[PDB]
Amino acid sequence: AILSKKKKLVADGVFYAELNEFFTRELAEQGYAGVEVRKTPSKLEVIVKASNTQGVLGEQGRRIHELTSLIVKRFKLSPEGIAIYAERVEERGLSAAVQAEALKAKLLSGLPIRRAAYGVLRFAMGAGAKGVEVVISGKLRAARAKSQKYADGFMIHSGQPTRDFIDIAIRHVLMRQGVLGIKVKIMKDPAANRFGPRALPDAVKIAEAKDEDEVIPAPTVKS
Amino acid sequence: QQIHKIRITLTSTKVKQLENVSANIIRNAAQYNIVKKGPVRMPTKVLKITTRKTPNGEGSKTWDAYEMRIHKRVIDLQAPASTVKRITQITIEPGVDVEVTI
Amino acid sequence: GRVRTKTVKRASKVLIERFYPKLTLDFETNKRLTSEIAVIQSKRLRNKIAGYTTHLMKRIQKGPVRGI
Amino acid sequence: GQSDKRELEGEVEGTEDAEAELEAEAEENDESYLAELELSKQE
Amino acid sequence: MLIPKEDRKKIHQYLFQEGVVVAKKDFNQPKHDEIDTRNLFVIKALQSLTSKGYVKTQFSWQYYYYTLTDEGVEFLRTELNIPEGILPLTRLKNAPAE
RNA sequence: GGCACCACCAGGAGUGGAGCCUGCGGCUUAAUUUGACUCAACACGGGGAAACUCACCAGGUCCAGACACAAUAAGGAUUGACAGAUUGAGAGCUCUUUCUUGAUUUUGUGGGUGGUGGUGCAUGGCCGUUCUUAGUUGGUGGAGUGAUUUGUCUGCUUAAUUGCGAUAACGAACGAGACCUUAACCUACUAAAUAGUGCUGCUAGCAUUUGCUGGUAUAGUCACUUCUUAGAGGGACUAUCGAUUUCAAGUCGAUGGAAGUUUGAGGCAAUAACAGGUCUGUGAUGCCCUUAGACGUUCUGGGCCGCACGCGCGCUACACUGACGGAGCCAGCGAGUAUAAGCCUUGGCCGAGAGGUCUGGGAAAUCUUGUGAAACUCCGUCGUGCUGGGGAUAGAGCAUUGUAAUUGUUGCUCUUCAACGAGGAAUUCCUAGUAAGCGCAAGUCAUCAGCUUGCGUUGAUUACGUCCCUGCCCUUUGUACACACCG
Ligand SMILES: [Mg+2]
Ligand SMILES: [Mg+2]
Ligand SMILES: [Mg+2]
Ligand SMILES: [Mg+2]
Ligand SMILES: [Mg+2]
Ligand SMILES: [Mg+2]
Ligand SMILES: [Mg+2]
Ligand SMILES: [Mg+2]
Ligand SMILES: [Mg+2]
Ligand SMILES: [Mg+2]
Ligand SMILES: [Mg+2]
Ligand SMILES: [Mg+2]
Ligand SMILES: [Mg+2]
Ligand SMILES: [Mg+2]
Ligand SMILES: [Mg+2]
Ligand SMILES: [Mg+2]
Ligand SMILES: [Mg+2]
Ligand SMILES: [Mg+2]
Ligand SMILES: [Mg+2]
Ligand SMILES: [Mg+2]
Ligand SMILES: [Mg+2]
Ligand SMILES: [Mg+2]
Ligand SMILES: [Mg+2]
Ligand SMILES: [Mg+2]
Ligand SMILES: [Mg+2]
Ligand SMILES: [Mg+2]
Ligand SMILES: [Mg+2]
Ligand SMILES: [Mg+2]
Ligand SMILES: [Mg+2]
Ligand SMILES: [Mg+2]
Ligand SMILES: [Mg+2]
Ligand SMILES: [Mg+2]
Ligand SMILES: [Mg+2]
Ligand SMILES: [Mg+2]
Ligand SMILES: [Mg+2]
Repeated sequence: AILSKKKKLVADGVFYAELNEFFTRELAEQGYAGVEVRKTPSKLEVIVKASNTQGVLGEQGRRIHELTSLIVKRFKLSPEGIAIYAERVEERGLSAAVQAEALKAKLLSGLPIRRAAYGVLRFAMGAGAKGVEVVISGKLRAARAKSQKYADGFMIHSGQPTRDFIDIAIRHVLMRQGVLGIKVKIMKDPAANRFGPRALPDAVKIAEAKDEDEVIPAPTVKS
Repeated sequence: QQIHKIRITLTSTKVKQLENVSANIIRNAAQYNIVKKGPVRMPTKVLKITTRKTPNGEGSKTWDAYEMRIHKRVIDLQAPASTVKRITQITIEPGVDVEVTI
Repeated sequence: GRVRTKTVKRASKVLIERFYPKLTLDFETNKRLTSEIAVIQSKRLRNKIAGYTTHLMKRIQKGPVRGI
Repeated sequence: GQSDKRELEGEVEGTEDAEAELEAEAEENDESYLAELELSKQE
Repeated sequence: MLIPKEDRKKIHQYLFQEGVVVAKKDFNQPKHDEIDTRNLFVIKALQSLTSKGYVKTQFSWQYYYYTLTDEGVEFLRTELNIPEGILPLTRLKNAPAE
């Protein structure tokens, strides 16, 4: 009903947080990356970014139709008040969420870790990432647990720029002997950034010398 | 029910889109000869929550300090009600919500 | 202390080797010049780079400097 | 991958996995009666 | 679980025609606000259906997300003795958008 | 060799000595659930537990045991039940009692499922710690057969592997720094009836000089943005000038300045690691245990508070730089609701108080709210006295919250008025709006803040130095260690 300004913006955020996890659990197998809630008059546009937009929009769009119905019945929304669109992620290699979900689907198929880990190192860089580092922790046949880091290229660690040019995704992998924890850190190239800064804070680009012309003593060029 | 003194209240978490919508409405209220009052910068509200870092209760007593800035702006327009509402759809933005009160 | 770092020390001496004739011994004039010569991401690094370039310019007139 | 082998293989077999997927994925993108009525027809 | 045949019925004509059902996880709730029966009945009635491969169940933030399988439409086709006109509503081929 | 108020020097406030609050051990217990034990366990698990929470104890219910079978089963597989007994109970729990419902369902098999049950020494994630110390790495070149090494260093300097410089190295990367948030400046822009002001209408009091204090003002359909708010910018870069220095990095003084300690303060924070802590945050988890007389869940009552004792974080105080009694009277950070399940609550009226009642405002720069807070200041009483310091312990009474206050939730009134007369050995924190007082708000929260997280009022003494103690880092060195001295 009547809800305060402080309590309304938080509710929109809380709604987003709960809605986002719902897609992660339901659309985990389709490389779910993220969701964008575009509020508009007379409609609630929701844009989901996934590696595979066929599993959501399958068999005459039955799943996406049967999936928007699960949201009208839980948030007491009018059947016409919400519309869900499925959009393909443009650069699948630059999304750590897609890369972490892809790694889990390989580890659960029994593929070796080394072959699986290098499959995301090269896929991230091939998409144009400035750097990438993958950490996989857990237990594998051995009673003792271990973690292994797989770095590549250039990575920044401290300060604000990690919030601007780095996206991260952690998932738990359910194995027959325990839980495997994977961390996929991908740093995008700042030159391709279209909303924030387009370079690192300490990058200084000096222009070139425009000099080395020939000076003539003192004429006047009229027009 | 014609020309009225009409208030549009703008609230959002991020200021860039808030000022774009605010300036775009002001821009459209300039070429259209509509007298306007605003935008009025309301004192921003800092919603702060301070939790413990430890999920357990072991270690040094370290705390997080999260923040959620809420910026509120109100703009007063002197125009008929049909004109002001269509201005809102011209300057519709996902982040900023709009409420209109007479 | 006020020890300048390497991101400001090396970037300032590249300016002298490249734009010495247009530089000067005044910080205010140097500060405006480096905003059109270099792409500096932050204003604070602008007034630092120019503040050390001015010191080097003030030092070049007294004799030869190392690194330029 | 605790050996000099299977880790060589991790790299190579791993990289051919991506090279096959960048080209495949870059190709994937370049070429881009009701029911309630039956509950009311009891007249 | 002991559900009256009549109350179980309303649970079946809600899981068909809007073939998805959402139920908050509280067992003592008097009314699930969309099936005029006990909320616990809805959870346990559909726990059997997902137990016999007729609905997928998803759980997130203390909420149940029930969706009807294509195999489950056939089950309600015969057991409910309903006309063979299928396609509840989420299967009505409303088609997506591009 | 070097750095450091989690080290010291000069000092300040102390703690340890008293009473009490609270946590830990112990003792006790029907149970007094449990984790953590140097820093980095002990006002910590946001853990301020009447019920719930709850995991403990003494008892009582339910299946919320899906599903394939097999058995039983309409001549009824089973579920609910008045009355009496039973029970703590108006639990059909069970027992006499015959009624009701109708294949949902009862028994066995498998299979489940649920566990604040065990294992944090099987794990994920998170967090703490080494350590926010300043450290780490590769390309080419040099040395070595190699693992490796140099680069990554004598010296000076810095908060800093940060810089100068020396240089078989040269040129770089992460970390540092940059970055981000916040506080301090802008009479220079942009506006503001949810901010303020001068004028102006209308209007009050005091001396009449035209002055001085106000109220009113959402139509005065005024003027302005200095104070208030916040967006776009500007502004500090050690700027200029003196000293020292390898005349280098720098450092110390002045002048200007809002700001010259990284301008003050924080957020983030590298390469690896710990059997560090949590499965008592998770519908995060592998395995083990249990799964109908449950270790699931629920109901009732008790316990987590229990008291010969040892220890830690603190609060009141030991008086006169003070207690009371009147009077003066100034902040900032914040929070706030609807057919609820009841929010912040002014203003009026009762009441010594605590508190009660009637209206109204506020989903909020609008109202609570200028939160008229406390220390503080003035004037009085007291007069070195276990005194009017101090307010435990206890008796009697009055209200609030809550189903429920007994083992007093808390508040108020009268009475009792205890140790304590500045604290041994030891030991903690701290360098400027800082320490110390002093309160206020938010979190927990129906009630309860001696607790934390912040905020502001008043506001210092003493260094601006060192390796003497202590801890850590680096270099050299020894090694029979490499699961790395817990060897
Ligand atoms: Mg950096
Ligand atoms: Mg930093
Ligand atoms: Mg001392
Ligand atoms: Mg004291
Ligand atoms: Mg506490
Ligand atoms: Mg209890
Ligand atoms: Mg109990
Ligand atoms: Mg107990
Ligand atoms: Mg239990
Ligand atoms: Mg551990
Ligand atoms: Mg661990
Ligand atoms: Mg080399
Ligand atoms: Mg070499
Ligand atoms: Mg370095
Ligand atoms: Mg760096
Ligand atoms: Mg007004
Ligand atoms: Mg007046
Ligand atoms: Mg700082
Ligand atoms: Mg241990
Ligand atoms: Mg558990
Ligand atoms: Mg659990
Ligand atoms: Mg919890
Ligand atoms: Mg039991
Ligand atoms: Mg306790
Ligand atoms: Mg007791
Ligand atoms: Mg403490
Ligand atoms: Mg007094
Ligand atoms: Mg106010
Ligand atoms: Mg006395
Ligand atoms: Mg007393
Ligand atoms: Mg001392
Ligand atoms: Mg000490
Ligand atoms: Mg209590
Ligand atoms: Mg409180
Ligand atoms: Mg050795």
